[PDB]
Amino acid sequence: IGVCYGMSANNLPAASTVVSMFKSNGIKSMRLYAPNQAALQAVGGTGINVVVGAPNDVLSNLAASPAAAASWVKSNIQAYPKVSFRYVCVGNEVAGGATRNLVPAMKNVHGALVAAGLGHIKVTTSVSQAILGVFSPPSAGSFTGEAAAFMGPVVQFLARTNAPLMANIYPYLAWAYNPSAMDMGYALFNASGTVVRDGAYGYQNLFDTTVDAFYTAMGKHGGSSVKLVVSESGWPSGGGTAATPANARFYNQHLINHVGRGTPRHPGAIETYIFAMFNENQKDSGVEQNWGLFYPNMQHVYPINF
Amino acid sequence: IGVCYGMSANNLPAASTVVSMFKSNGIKSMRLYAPNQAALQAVGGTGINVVVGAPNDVLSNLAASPAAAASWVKSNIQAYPKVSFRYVCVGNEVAGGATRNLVPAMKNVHGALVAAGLGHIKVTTSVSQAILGVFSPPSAGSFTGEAAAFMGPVVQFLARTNAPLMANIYPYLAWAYNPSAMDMGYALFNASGTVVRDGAYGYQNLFDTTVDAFYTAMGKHGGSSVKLVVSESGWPSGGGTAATPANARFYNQHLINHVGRGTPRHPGAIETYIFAMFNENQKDSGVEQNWGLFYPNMQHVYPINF
Ligand SMILES: *[C@@H]1O[C@H](CO)[C@@H](O[C@@H]2O[C@H](CO)[C@@H](O)[C@H](O)[C@H]2NC(C)=O)[C@H](O)[C@H]1NC(C)=O
Ligand SMILES: *[C@@H]1O[C@H](CO)[C@@H](O[C@@H]2O[C@H](CO)[C@@H](O)[C@H](O)[C@H]2NC(C)=O)[C@H](O)[C@H]1NC(C)=O
Repeated sequence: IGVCYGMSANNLPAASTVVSMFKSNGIKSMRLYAPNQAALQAVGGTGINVVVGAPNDVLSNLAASPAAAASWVKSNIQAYPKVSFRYVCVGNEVAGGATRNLVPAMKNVHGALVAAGLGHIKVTTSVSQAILGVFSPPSAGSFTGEAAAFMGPVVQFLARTNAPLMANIYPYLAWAYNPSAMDMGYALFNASGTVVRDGAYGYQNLFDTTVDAFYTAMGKHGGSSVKLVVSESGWPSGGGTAATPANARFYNQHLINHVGRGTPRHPGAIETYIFAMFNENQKDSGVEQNWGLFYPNMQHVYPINF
Repeated sequence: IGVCYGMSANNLPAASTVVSMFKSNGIKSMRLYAPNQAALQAVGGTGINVVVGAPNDVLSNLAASPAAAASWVKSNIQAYPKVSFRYVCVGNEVAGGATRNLVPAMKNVHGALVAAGLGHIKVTTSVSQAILGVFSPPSAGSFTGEAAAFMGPVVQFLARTNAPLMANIYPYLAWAYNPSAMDMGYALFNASGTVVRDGAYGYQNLFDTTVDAFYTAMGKHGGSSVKLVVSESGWPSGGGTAATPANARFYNQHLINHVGRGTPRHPGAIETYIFAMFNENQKDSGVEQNWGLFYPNMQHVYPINF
C-alpha cells in the first residue's frame, strides 16, 4: 500500500523523519504532490517507490514549451538518481480551461523522460471521482459530458503509452453528499447482508462500484487496456458526520486488506495510496484537517497494520 | 428552475406581460409547446432560456422532408436571433404509429440547425412517465414493450448527438392512479425517511425514484451518457383528490428546493420545468384546469419563491 505525503501544514516533522516512519511502518510507496527537494533528497536509496506530481500551476508551462518540460525533468527527476520513481503525475484534479493543457503537458514530459533513458517512469494524471456522470450500476459507468471532452484524449494517450489512469476515490465523500441516499455501511466496507446486483456481478461496497464504474467509462473511449491506480482514498477522523477515529480506522484497515483482492469485474491487486500521512492544519476547517494516519507529533491517530 | 408556458386558454395575459412576470419572479427558463410568434417576439433579448417545441401535428412533415425541416428552422428559429434558444423539443408524448416519425424528424431538424450555424441548440423529444414499465425499484426500471421499440433508436440518436431526453414526471398522477398503492407523503416530498430501499440506495420521494428509474431504462438501451431533463412536473390546486392550494404549494416549493441536489444515484442539479404558468380553462374539466402557479388575472394561486 502507498501513502500520500501531503504538506499543507506548518507543524509537520522533517522529511528524513517522515521517510523513516514510512520504513518502520512498512509503507512501500509514497505520493508527492510536488517535487519537494527535501523529501526527494531524503527518500533516495530507501527502496520506497515514489509518485511525483507536477503541480497544477506549472501545467501551462509544461504544455506550452517542450524545453520547459525537459528542464522540469532534469531538475526534478534526473537530479535524484537514487530515487525509485514509479510515476510522474501531471496535474491533480485539473478543471476548467486548464484541462486543454493536460495532454500536451503529458506528451512533453513523456518525451523528455524517454530521451533521458527514464522511459520506465510512466506519465499520468489524477482525476476526481466527480468526473463520473454515472457510477451506479458499474456496467453503465460513464464520464460526464464536460469530462468526456478532455478524458477521451487523455485515456487514448494512456493507452498508447501503456500508462495507468490515477483516480482519487472517496466512498466517504460520495456518501456524505447525501447521507439519506445510501447506507453508510456500503461506503465503509461494513455492508453485511447487502449485495447490490449488477447483471452477473454482486457488489458489497462503494469502493468496488466506483472502481468498476471508472473501468467501464474508460472502455468507452478506447481505454479497455488502461489500468486504474487509486491515487487517494481515506476516511476523516473528525470534523464531519461519521468522521471519527473508529470509522477512519475501520475504513482504512479494510481498504488495506481489500485492495489485494480487487473488484468483482477486475480481480487482482489494485495499486492504492491512502490519503494521507498527517493531519494538515492549513487545509479547510472540518474534515479536510482530519485525513491523517498520524498526528504531526508522530503519534498514530488510530492503529493500522500496513 | 423553468416554467412551462401553456396556452390552452382564452383569457391569458398578453405574451409581453407574461415575459415580464418571468423576469420579476426570477424564472430563468421557459418551455413553449409551439413556436408561438407573440411569445418568441417578446422573449427576445431578455436572457430567459427557451425550449421551443415542434408540435405533434407537424411531425410527419419534418420526418418526410429535409427541406420542410430547414424551412421550419428558418421561420421559427433563425427568425429570432435575440432569443436564447436552448433546446428544440420535437413532439410531446408522441404515441402510436406517429412514433415512427420521431427519429427521422429529429435528424432532419438537427441537420438544419447545424447547417445554419446553430448546432449548439440541442434537439430532443419529451416522453411521458407512462412509458416506464417498471419504476420501482429504480434498479429495475425499464420501458414498456411497446415503448422500447421506438425508445431504443431515440436514446441512441440522443447519445450520438450529446442531447438529453426530456421526461414529464408527475408523482401526483402516479399516486392518484392508486392511492392505496402508496403513501401520499412519498409523492408530495413529505415522507420522513427511506420509503424504498434499493440495494444500498434509499429513496424517500417518488420524484427521485422515477428519475432514477428513467436513467436505468435509458442505460439498458445504450444511453448511459444521456442526461435527463424534467420537462414537466407539478401538482394541481383543485379539481380532484388531494388537489388543493396547500398541497400544490408544498409540492412545487419542495421541488424547487430539491432539484439542485439531484437523486441518490445521480447527484447534482436536474434541469426542471414546472407545469404550468397559468391555469388553463380550455383543458379538460378537473385537475387539468388547475395546474397553474398563477391565475389568469396574474395573482399567485399560492406563494412561491423561485
Ligand atoms: C458495522 O455494522 C454493524 C451491523 O449493523 C454495526 O453493529 C450494530 O451497531 C448498532 C449501533 O447502534 C447496534 O445497535 C447494533 O446492535 C449492532 N449490530 C450488532 C449485530 O451488534 C457496527 O456498528 C458497524 N461498524 C461500524 C464501524 O460502523
Ligand atoms: C407532512 O407530514 C407531517 C408529519 O407526518 C404532517 O403533520 C402531522 O399531521 C398529523 C395529522 O395526521 C398531526 O396529527 C401531527 O401532529 C402532525 N405532525 C407535525 C409535526 O406537525 C403534515 O400534515 C404533512 N404535511 C402535508 C402537506 O401533508
